[PDB]
Amino acid sequence: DKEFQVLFVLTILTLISGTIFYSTVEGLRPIDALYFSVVTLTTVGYGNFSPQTDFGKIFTILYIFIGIGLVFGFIHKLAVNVQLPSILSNLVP
Amino acid sequence: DKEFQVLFVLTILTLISGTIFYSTVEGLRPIDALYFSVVTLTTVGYGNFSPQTDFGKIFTILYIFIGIGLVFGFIHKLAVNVQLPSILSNLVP
Amino acid sequence: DKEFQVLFVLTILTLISGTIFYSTVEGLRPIDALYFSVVTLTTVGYGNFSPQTDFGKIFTILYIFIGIGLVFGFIHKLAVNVQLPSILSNLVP
Amino acid sequence: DKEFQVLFVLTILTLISGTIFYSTVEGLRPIDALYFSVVTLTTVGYGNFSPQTDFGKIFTILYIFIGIGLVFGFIHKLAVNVQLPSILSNLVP
Ligand SMILES: [K+]
Ligand SMILES: [K+]
Ligand SMILES: [K+]
Ligand SMILES: [K+]
Ligand SMILES: [K+]
Repeated sequence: DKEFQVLFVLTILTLISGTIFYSTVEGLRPIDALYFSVVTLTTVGYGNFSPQTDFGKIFTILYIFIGIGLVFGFIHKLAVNVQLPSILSNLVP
Repeated sequence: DKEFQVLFVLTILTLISGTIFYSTVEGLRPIDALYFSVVTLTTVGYGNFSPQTDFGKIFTILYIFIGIGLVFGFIHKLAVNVQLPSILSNLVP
Repeated sequence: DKEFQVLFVLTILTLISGTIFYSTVEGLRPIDALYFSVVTLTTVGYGNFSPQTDFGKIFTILYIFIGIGLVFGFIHKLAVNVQLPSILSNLVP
Repeated sequence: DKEFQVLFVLTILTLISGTIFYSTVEGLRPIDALYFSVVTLTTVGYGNFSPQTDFGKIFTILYIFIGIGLVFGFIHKLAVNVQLPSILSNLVP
């Protein structure tokens, strides 16, 4: 419980940072910077944008190595400690 | 057995939702909306399309966090509890 | 040992199938069809091509669910049962 | 500790190799070759570039199978043995 809360806050902050950077350095709209941050950390990849500035490319490299771990951690616990029980409870005859 | 069935149905529903949304909000053909939903949740990424509407971008963000977990769960059990035995049985001298 | 060999052959066959399909249905060169098959199953994603035919889009969907599992299995054992020992042996004072 | 150091050096070398290849064979700038190497091994995918030469496509295929394992290994230990403790220490009442 408190674990998922911590991972949630950590993820929120990680995304906020991405939103602020890509909207300031790469000139994206707040919503687009968020989207790029999300698809990047989850490794989906954005097909409509790639960092154009060397500053953006360097940041993304570091942003990736530092973000993917905690992002998938959240996704992990989000599924295991939240998504799993809900479906099991719905099954119970 | 019953586990893979549950994960299969859950995945089917998850994809159906994606197909309906992207074909209604993003104006994709049913088959293309399905494809985008699949390549997104499996993190492959679609190189020929990205949500153009802010509504589409927001949904995708949430769709990703909620879908990736169960999708890879299915892929996991699909491989372990289905793909693995089949190949082992084929090996048996 | 024999495990990595099995996973290797399985992966080879999986890629061969992809190479033959994408070069026949999507009209790609043999090398490009292979590349697309590789970047898709490893979830990297191809930024220069997406299936144009409905036949190609349907196949890719199934190809993804069936391929990712064994591909990452190979990558897993390739790293653990092959890449890991080699680096450890190189460390030994 | 010494484990993360080994995985770090291994990753650095893996990326250096990618940077040198893509800047020599694919004619990318050093920073862009590095970026492509990073987004590829982490499976994010690059939406602004794909190998144009058959030499580049073949190398990438092998580069992927050999790199993803150690890259995610680093990301794994980077998160578990470095990122995890730091956040836990920050929590302690
Ligand atoms: K990707
Ligand atoms: K892509
Ligand atoms: K991926
Ligand atoms: K991608
Ligand atoms: K493109």
